Amino acid sequence: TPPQLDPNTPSPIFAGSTGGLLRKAQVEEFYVITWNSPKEQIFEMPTGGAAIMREGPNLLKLARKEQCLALGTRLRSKYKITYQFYRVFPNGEVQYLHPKDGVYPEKANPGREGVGLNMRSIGKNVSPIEVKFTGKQSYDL
Amino acid sequence: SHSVKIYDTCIGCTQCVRACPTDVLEMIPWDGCKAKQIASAPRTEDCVGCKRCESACPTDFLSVRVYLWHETTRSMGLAY
Amino acid sequence: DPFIGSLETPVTSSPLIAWYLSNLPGYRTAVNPLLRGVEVGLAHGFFLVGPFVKAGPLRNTAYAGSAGSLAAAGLVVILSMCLTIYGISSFKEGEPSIAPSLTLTGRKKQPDQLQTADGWAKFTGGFFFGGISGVTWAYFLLYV
Amino acid sequence: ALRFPRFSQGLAQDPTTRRIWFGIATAHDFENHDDITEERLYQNIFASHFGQLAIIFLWTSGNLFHVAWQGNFEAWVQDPLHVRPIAHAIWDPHFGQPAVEAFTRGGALGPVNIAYSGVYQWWYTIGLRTNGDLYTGALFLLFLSAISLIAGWLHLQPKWKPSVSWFKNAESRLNHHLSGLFGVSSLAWTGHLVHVAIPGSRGEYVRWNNFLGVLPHPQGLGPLFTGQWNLYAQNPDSSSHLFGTSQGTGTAILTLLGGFHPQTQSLWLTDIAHHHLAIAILFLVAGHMYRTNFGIGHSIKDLLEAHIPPGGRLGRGHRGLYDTINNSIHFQLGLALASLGVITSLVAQHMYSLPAYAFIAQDFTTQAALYTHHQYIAGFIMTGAFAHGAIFFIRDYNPEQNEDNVLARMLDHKEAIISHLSWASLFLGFHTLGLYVHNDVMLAFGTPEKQILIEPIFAQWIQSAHGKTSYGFDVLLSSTNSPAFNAGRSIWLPGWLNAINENSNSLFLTIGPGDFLVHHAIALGLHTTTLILVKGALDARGSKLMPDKKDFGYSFPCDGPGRGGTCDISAWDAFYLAVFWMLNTIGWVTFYWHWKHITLWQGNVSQFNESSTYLMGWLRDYLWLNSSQLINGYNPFGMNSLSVWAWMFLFGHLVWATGFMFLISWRGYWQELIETLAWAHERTPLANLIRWRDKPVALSIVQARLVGLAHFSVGYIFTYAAFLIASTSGKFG
Amino acid sequence: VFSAHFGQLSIIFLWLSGMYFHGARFSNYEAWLSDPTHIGPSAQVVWSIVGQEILNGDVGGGFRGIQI
Amino acid sequence: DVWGSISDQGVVTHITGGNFAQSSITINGWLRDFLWAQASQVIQSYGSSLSAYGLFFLGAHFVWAFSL
Amino acid sequence: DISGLTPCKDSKQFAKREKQQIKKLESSLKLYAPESAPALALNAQIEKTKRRFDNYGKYGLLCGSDGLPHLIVNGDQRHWGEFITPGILFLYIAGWIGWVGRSYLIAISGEKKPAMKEIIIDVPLASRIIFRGFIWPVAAYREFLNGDLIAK
Ligand code: CLA
Ligand code: CLA
Ligand code: CLA
Ligand code: CLA
Ligand code: CLA
Ligand SMILES: CC1=C(/C=C/C(C)=C/C=C/C(C)=C/C=C/C=C(C)/C=C/C=C(C)/C=C/C2=C(C)CCCC2(C)C)C(C)(C)CCC1
Ligand code: SF4
Ligand code: SF4
Repeated sequence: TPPQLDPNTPSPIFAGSTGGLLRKAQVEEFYVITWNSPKEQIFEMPTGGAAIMREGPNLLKLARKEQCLALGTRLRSKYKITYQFYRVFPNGEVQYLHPKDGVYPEKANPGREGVGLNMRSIGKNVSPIEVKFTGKQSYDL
Repeated sequence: SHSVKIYDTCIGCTQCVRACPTDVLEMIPWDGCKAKQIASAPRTEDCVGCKRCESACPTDFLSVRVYLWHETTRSMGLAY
Repeated sequence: DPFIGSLETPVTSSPLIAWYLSNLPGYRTAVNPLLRGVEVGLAHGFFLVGPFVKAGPLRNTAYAGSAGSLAAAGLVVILSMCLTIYGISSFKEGEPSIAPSLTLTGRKKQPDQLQTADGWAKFTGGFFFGGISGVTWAYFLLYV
Repeated sequence: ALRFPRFSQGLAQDPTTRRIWFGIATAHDFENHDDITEERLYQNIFASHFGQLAIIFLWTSGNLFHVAWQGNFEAWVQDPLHVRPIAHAIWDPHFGQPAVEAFTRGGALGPVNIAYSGVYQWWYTIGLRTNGDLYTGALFLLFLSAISLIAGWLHLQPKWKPSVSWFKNAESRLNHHLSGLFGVSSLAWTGHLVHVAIPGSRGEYVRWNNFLGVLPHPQGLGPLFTGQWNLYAQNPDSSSHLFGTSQGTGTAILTLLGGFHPQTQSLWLTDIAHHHLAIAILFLVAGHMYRTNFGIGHSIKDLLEAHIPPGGRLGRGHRGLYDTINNSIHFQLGLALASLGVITSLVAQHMYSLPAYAFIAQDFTTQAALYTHHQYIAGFIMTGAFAHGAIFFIRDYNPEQNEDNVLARMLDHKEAIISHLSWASLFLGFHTLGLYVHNDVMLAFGTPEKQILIEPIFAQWIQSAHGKTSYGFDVLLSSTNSPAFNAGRSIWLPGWLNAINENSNSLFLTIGPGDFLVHHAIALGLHTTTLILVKGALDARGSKLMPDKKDFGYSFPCDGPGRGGTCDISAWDAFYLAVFWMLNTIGWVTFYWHWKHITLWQGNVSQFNESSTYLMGWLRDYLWLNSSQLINGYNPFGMNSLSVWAWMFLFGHLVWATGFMFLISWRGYWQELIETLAWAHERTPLANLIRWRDKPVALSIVQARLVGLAHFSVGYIFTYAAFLIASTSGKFG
Repeated sequence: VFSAHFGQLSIIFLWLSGMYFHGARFSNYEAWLSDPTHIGPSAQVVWSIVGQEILNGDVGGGFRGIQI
Repeated sequence: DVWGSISDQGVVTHITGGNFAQSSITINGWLRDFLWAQASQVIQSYGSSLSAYGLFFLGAHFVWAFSL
Repeated sequence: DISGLTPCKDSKQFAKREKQQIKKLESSLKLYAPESAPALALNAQIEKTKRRFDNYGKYGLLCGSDGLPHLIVNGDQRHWGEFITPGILFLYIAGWIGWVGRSYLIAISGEKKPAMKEIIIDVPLASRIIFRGFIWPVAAYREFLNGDLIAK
């Protein structure tokens, strides 16, 4: 799938709180989650309190990926809404984060490369004495 | 970043992929099981170490293993 | 911005509070740090002189106040040390200032030079000089 | 690689504060530093050994110098029984006038501390009588420390750097350590005792400037070479001898009298010299067993391999053990720690029943302090032995090379060992607690005659077998006519029986029903601690709850909430849990010893004989009764010299309680609190100009457990030391 | 919830009835009434099986029992 | 400061003689004049009608340690 | 006699302790009226104390120096009743209990869900099993000889 863009999406109606962004967002990174709602309704923010999502496209800024994924999974489970989130850097780079292939990870998709596979039982790992004085680890072999 | 490894005893029940809170694991086609699929952990750098994938795994011993390793801002769960 | 971790309250955002805090020597961006540090040290030493002479171990004898004054001066020295190292581990020789660049309205403004090696060094020197001067003035006014 | 932990990049990359906390914690784990080899590890160990030797020598030199400069050794040597030794002076700007006037003790002109270490008697016994001797000793020890540092620096250099093949030469090292380290040192000590200490005991002075013109024996070296050794045991010191004077002395230098010197209540110096001579001869003879470059001797590998019983009841026997021991250093550390702990416990048990220093038996506080110190040290060492054994199992064990040898069979049947240890512990604890509760209830209801009191007949019989006539049996040495008695009567029993049959000394004190329960409690504590440590060591590589424990390492927090929850699953947690039991057992032993000895010294032994059979007697007649003088160190009216101890008492309590904070409350609460505090610091004006460089985070799990254990141990030790010293020194009896 | 409340009320009433019965039968209330200052209240009497009879103290008024 | 006894003359003698105002300002005073001084009765109650209390004073202690 | 112990009838501290106990009881006895029930209870207590001391003197125990009886667990034939016989009785009772429990467990192991039988005991089967423990040593010895005691 080709990554999308989020040029000028508006934001939900919130009154403000103390659970928002901090110095890390200005210094290190933050995250942006965008979705589409068919009607105006009230949802619960991960940072505390309740907000109202405008009908149409909605955009939100958060601090960590866990909050974004929790909000997205709540939206999918309760409202049946498609969502996607990116990560934003101080220099202006925007990196597409949620589904990279265009399909959800729980669904098998052809053309996916396998990482971290060991073709043996968990009890076939070598003893730590065999890998001593080397930079490798037993489970890495 | 912690280390997540997958062994060949997996039966492709997709519980670990659903349990992950940071979208680390996904599913790929495979050949040596009835379900014809197997899990993988590409986005290793986003792991926090909650070990929910190990909590949801039916096997004699877990086919997904998490080993704690060098910590950073992402793995420490810091928002400030 | 409702999504920033801060709230707007009458105490945190009032014309009187804003004016009073912006007129404090620690927030004057245009002024070079030495003149601000001198005032800060003067005020801090003048305040610090009192409790040592009023609750010191020798507070009942005739030496009391004099001894207390000395103690106050010693504290200032320690505080000056606690400043100097804080500069050395924070600001490098060639890096620019790290202060915010734009104001609340959005206008671009020159960043403060206090968050710089030379600026912090000037601030610490002025603080030391002002603290010593304030301690001496307080002692002279109290026991002459 | 660029931050403070230069030996670990992984710990140097993270931005939190734990990078500091762990940086101190892993500085001595040479096997964890990246890019490590065997050569570097061995050389670093060698340099650390040299540094430790230098530190020990510097500490001893400092003690000697302070005793010489601010002590009263010259005043103490004249009247040992009526002078309090002085350790060092006190300078304190916080002292008030009453404290200055109350802390002046002895002949000093200012505040001083009384030395309970017991070095005054040790230095007086060996022949030191002046401050110049102490100054010379301090100078020599400083020179030795400098030499040790120089040697360490020299052997850290490339040209003089040894190789790994040098560090693995077991036979040569064993020969050299058995011959020169243990035998030659004992021979030199015997020479010192004959040449300097004994003449000093008889009123003569022998020093560096006149030791070549004085003959230790009038006969000379003739009898030794010719053969008539008995000439060296002709004229022993008389029973009217006064230490340090020429009244009623003798000329013999090696005897086997036995017993104690009457005036000093200590062992004879000639006996000590004779013992050292015999020990040195035995070690010199026995240090020739193993093979070296001369083509004669034994090979340890063949000795181990040749010991396999026919019939296969022991598996393959001892095959492959030589390589396992030689390649792994944790095995060697565990063996050395076990041996050192046993030796320390033996020293603690021996130095109080057979004192070797003059006028130390009449100094009660020194005896109690030394016993408690050595027993606690031995307990800690014994715990460390099992800890390093578990580390060895985790790291340096190879299942393939150790196939079906004794180690494999040990790992084969851990379940039986654990089950039997658990059975023994349960049995002992159940029955000891039941008997104690029954006796307590019987005393509470007012009918003491219904108590269950059982005599320790076995120990009494053993005591009677040594020549004690307080029970009635006549066995072996007690009977007048017997092979043992007739064989030994001519030489050592005439003094041994006299020493053992006196009631003043602590040699084989009388025992009754009150010691039975305490001994069984000690056995229960030993069994439970051994069970904990053995389970931790054996279950290190894996179990049913986690069959891949060896992959994670020696120390790791947990394995998550899955499978019902797995907390404290590692072996580090097993050592952590056994530390508490070690402390409790040592506390019980010290309580028993202190109460028995304080009742013996106070002149009444019926109090312990009667009140030690129930726990209310322990609570009322030992702690509450003896704390009255300690808690009165400072009162609203005034204070005395005990005040400091009282302060320390309270201090210890506080630390103990603080440990509980780290031992119950866990991490998430504090992490949320830290997040809230960080927000509060960021939002405030005039304080957001100052910003941190490392992000503050709460402590880890293992780190918090370690901190809690350290607080617990510090509070325990400080509180007991303060109570013991204050109670024993308030009465001086 | 309603049924649990009713059961709790029944238990409380049983406890009160037991306290009143103990006050009525095994007590020195009548002796304490005349001289309240010099007599200690007592409403429990211990059996004489094992040797626990020492728990029957001299509360006063010609009675032996546990002071309440 | 409150409880005590009165003689016929009119003087009042308190149980602990009014030592609260000078001994309760330090932790050592709390440990010595309250915990140590007032625990004499509980540990010396063996063989009397209060002995049961003393037994409890031990038993609870055990339970506390067990909790650890 | 043994380990410097005195027979309890000869010792004087035993009689002294009896005198102290009797005096302590009579001190409280003197308060109440002769016809009052507390006087009868205290007289019964005094009689019980005297009988207990007489029995302790008769049984031949050895009081120590403090005047309290001591127990000998050596195995001396003169003191077998203090430890050895109660030990044999306790061993018999414990073997009975253990054999009954193991027999019930083996009996209920056959069914499909023994857990429901453990949480809800069945009374007829347990009643049948219980009385077989009267002959537990013989059955245990025979099972050990056959080889049915230890699982394989
Ligand atoms: C005969 C010559 C010789 C001698 C004297 C030594 C001696 C020593 N070697 Mg060895 N060594 C030798 C040959 C020799 N070596 C050879 C040929 C090799 C090559 C194979 C080695 C290989 C070697 C290595 C690789 C190392 C040593 C180390 C050491 C030191 C051990 C630490 C210590 O001080 O123990 C002190 C020991 C004792 C005091 C002896 C008695 C101990 C018992 C337990 C005490 C008895 C108690 C008694 C009552 C004392 C009372 C005290 C008093 C206050 C009352 C010590 C200096 C180690 C070291 O520390 O290096 C600096 C080290 O790492 N050695
Ligand atoms: C004979 C010497 C000896 C030696 C050379 C070693 C060697 C080793 N030990 Mg072993 N050990 C020993 C004895 C010894 N041990 C004993 C006696 C015990 C029982 C207590 C242990 C128990 C033990 C454990 C539990 C562990 C080791 C481990 C290790 C290794 C890591 C070292 C380290 O990280 O420390 C550096 C540590 C510190 C500098 C920080 C802790 C310092 C403590 C908390 C100080 C106490 C505070 C102080 C007293 C407060 C004073 C306050 C004042 C009021 C009094 C190292 C190879 C570790 C391992 O993993 O090995 C692979 C490990 O986990 N050891
Ligand atoms: C003083 C309190 C205390 C006590 C009594 C115990 C007791 C015990 N510990 Mg624990 N422990 C404690 C504190 C304590 N611990 C602490 C502070 C720690 C540090 C974390 C540990 C850590 C620890 C470890 C690591 C281990 C133990 C083990 C044991 C057992 C040892 C075997 C034995 O002695 O059985 C004697 C049995 C008893 C004294 C238990 C009490 C019996 C009661 C009084 C009888 C019940 C009768 C009565 C009718 C009650 C009815 C209740 C009512 C509601 C009806 C035993 C259960 C060991 C083990 O489990 O061995 C199998 C073991 O491995 N303990
Ligand atoms: C269960 C383990 C056990 C353990 C670890 C200890 C431990 C100890 N005992 Mg104790 N003891 C035990 C059980 C135990 N005892 C029993 C069952 C009795 C009989 C009442 C005694 C009676 C006893 C005496 C009289 C003395 C000690 C003393 C000691 C110490 C020295 C060792 C000794 O003398 O060997 C004695 C070792 C044993 C007898 C081994 C017993 C092991 C078996 C398996 C116990 C169960 C057997 C069973 C009940 C017997 C048959 C029943 C019978 C009626 C037919 C040591 C602290 C001595 C001491 O130093 O006191 C200061 C001492 O004087 N013990
Ligand atoms: C059914 C009978 C039963 C039997 C035959 C055994 C047998 C045994 N136990 Mg086990 N055990 C039982 C129940 C039983 N246990 C229960 C209920 C518990 C939980 C409290 C335990 C917990 C346990 C521990 C912690 C240990 C043993 C150990 C042992 C062994 C040594 C004996 C001993 O130390 O006793 C110890 C006895 C106890 C701690 C209590 C058991 C007694 C209970 C109260 C009665 C069981 C009766 C049962 C309710 C009868 C129902 C049948 C009826 C319906 C017809 C031995 C194999 C020890 C070992 O491992 O040795 C190798 C040991 O460490 N057992
Ligand atoms: C974990 C581990 C470990 C460790 C271990 C340990 C730590 C142990 C200990 C142990 C011990 C700690 C032991 C002890 C022992 C002892 C003994 C064995 C003793 C004996 C004795 C005797 C025999 C005596 C005798 C006698 C008598 C009685 C008297 C006189 C005479 C005579 C001498 C004869 C190791 C490293 C190996 C490795 C593996 C694992
Ligand atoms: S430990 Fe947690 S974050 Fe890491 S892969 Fe498993 S479920 Fe995902
Ligand atoms: S939970 Fe375990 S078995 Fe199921 S898909 Fe994941 S790794 Fe495979």
